[PDB]
Amino acid sequence: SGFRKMAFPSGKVEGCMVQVTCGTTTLNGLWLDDVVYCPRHVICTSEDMLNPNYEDLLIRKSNHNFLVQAGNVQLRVIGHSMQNCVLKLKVDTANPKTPKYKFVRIQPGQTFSVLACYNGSPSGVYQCAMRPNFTIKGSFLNGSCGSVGFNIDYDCVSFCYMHHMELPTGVHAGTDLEGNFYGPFVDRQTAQAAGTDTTITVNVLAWLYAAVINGDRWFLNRFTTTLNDFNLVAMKYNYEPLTQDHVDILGPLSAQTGIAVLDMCASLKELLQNGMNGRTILGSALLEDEFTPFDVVRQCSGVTF
Amino acid sequence: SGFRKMAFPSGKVEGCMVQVTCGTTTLNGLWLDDVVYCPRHVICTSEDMLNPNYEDLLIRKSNHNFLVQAGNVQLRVIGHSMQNCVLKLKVDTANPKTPKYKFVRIQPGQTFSVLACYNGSPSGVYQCAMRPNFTIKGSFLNGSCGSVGFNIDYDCVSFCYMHHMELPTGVHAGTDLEGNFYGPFVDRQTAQAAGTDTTITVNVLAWLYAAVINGDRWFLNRFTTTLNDFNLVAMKYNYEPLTQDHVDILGPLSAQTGIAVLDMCASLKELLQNGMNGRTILGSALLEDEFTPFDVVRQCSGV
Ligand SMILES: *[C@](O)(C(=O)NCc1ccccc1)[C@H](C[C@@H]1CCNC1=O)NC(=O)[C@@H]1[C@H]2CCC[C@H]2CN1C(=O)c1cc2c(OC)cccc2[nH]1
Ligand SMILES: *[C@](O)(C(=O)NCc1ccccc1)[C@H](C[C@@H]1CCNC1=O)NC(=O)[C@@H]1[C@H]2CCC[C@H]2CN1C(=O)c1cc2c(OC)cccc2[nH]1
Repeated sequence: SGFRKMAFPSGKVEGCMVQVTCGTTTLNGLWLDDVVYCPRHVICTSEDMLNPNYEDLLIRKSNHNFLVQAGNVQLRVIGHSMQNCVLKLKVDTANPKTPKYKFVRIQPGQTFSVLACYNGSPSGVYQCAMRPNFTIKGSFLNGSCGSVGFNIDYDCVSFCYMHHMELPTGVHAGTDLEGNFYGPFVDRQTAQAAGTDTTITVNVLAWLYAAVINGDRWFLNRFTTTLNDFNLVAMKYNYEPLTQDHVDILGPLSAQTGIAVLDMCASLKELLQNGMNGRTILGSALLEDEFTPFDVVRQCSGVTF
Repeated sequence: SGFRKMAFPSGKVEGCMVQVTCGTTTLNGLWLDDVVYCPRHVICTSEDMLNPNYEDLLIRKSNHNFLVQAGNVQLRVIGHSMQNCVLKLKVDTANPKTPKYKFVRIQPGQTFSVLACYNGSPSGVYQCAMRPNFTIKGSFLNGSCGSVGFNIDYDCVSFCYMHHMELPTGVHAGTDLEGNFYGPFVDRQTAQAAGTDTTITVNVLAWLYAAVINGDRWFLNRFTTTLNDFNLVAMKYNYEPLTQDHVDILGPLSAQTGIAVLDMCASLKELLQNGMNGRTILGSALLEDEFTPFDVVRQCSGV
């Protein structure tokens, strides 16, 4: 037993990290088969970042302007293209450590592991949730751009995040591996604010199921609710509305405990309306919102990769 | 900026994990060069575990009683020996993925990364502190024994922990890689209590510095304290004593923030005496003690 935020084992991703340099600017890239993926702002000087025209900046670059390195070992660039905010560099060597992989675009509330890297060298791994305002509460210093976020299922690495930016509030923003930002952000040196954040309801419900599984069930009430009435009251407390997909991903936890999803919603509603009244759940006075239903199952059951 | 509990990248350790079976027991082993290290209780029946005379049980085993599997490849055992609570199985194949490594025994309050494994396959990675009472607050299920804890410095893996047991309270206990338990625990099938846990004061102070570096100062005050007066209050709240060595180790964080160590001690004293009053620090409603000064420096230097 025990409940911990847990990262996926990072080895399959470590074997894909490289560095990409254009001029004096070095950041991280992801080497899969014979392509390296990295943030397109590698082509910019610090002064270019104030108001970059990427298309015009990239026309001035050739294959021979890109230095891609696996450690000290140079991989020759043989082609380049831009896809949204990511640069794809074709290299002359297929990565022998390429895992089975997919590129996925995640939803708010989904969690992933971040492999923080500097100069192509992995430094640490931690777990993040995509917030409803499309930021993550990460830990990233100068040099971290191009670090990736991912999930593992069986043998397949699903890459979902590439790091680009730190907002003035100290939270982080980036793209999927097709280079589309999560949220309304742009890769320009401007002050950019995220929307007001909300609490990830589906994950709170997962954590209440985790509590029940562990015999901590004082908060289970005798009511139910409709999904619509729940969503309307939830929004008053700065909680996200539930989607049908949220209801579906809570299905296994509902089956395990015998507590209907909408009955758990009614329990959560009472917690929001009345508070905890000096009580705790899983040892905490705060409702946790960065464990998904999958995070609860996979950690309670011990799935490997 | 930002501050997150962060593990070392686990790839160098993943390449060393194998499965070890003896009789009805399967657990994990650590394959370095031509030796597999695992918990000695792999040899025991359920009946043996009430009072296992390990030397007497092990002399009854042959090399062929140990089945070692690395992925879908069996590794033939060609010798075996026991060092305290660790069994060493010599195999006929060198692990090509053996990293540069050391075996170290960590001190209470220090942190390490755990690669939780089942059936020789990595499941997840997380950070733990060795508690003052020599337990860890892990996440370990049936089959996790033989999972290891480690730190990485440059290219060198320092292994410090091998997993053996879950106490009645839900905390965890294990050994170093020489097979010596951390704490007063024994590898027998009994309910075992730890000593009174205490809070790792130097780590709480480090985490308060992390909070300041990340733009939160609400808990600071205009006061100072002496080291001894701080220690009197710390001990009253079941916190470990702060030594001059701890004060010195906190020097870089003090210099970075301009907050003297004993001024941060006065802030911590006030937090202990008044509580947090419904407020949080770095998203936590409680004072966090599993980040070392090094862990903080690694994420906060240059912010
Ligand atoms: C990322 O570009 C990176 O790591 N680059 C390599 C590097 C190497 C040496 C020195 C600096 C950078 C970087 C990651 C940041 C840095 C600190 N923590 C991080 O997560 N991203 C940026 O610096 C990012 C660039 C890229 C896309 C937009 C551009 C601005 N930017 C910001 O993070 C940024 C700009 C502002 C701002 O502009 C006036 C106001 C407030 C906050 C802010 N953040
Ligand atoms: C570890 O041995 C293990 O994973 N073994 C393989 C395995 C495979 C299938 C099924 C069960 C085990 C195991 C790890 C535990 C299990 C749950 N979480 C963990 O961390 N350790 C033990 O079970 C451990 C063994 C080995 C050393 C001492 C012996 C007892 N023990 C305990 O954890 C233990 C015994 C008791 C107890 O005994 C009467 C009462 C209360 C608590 C307790 N814990």
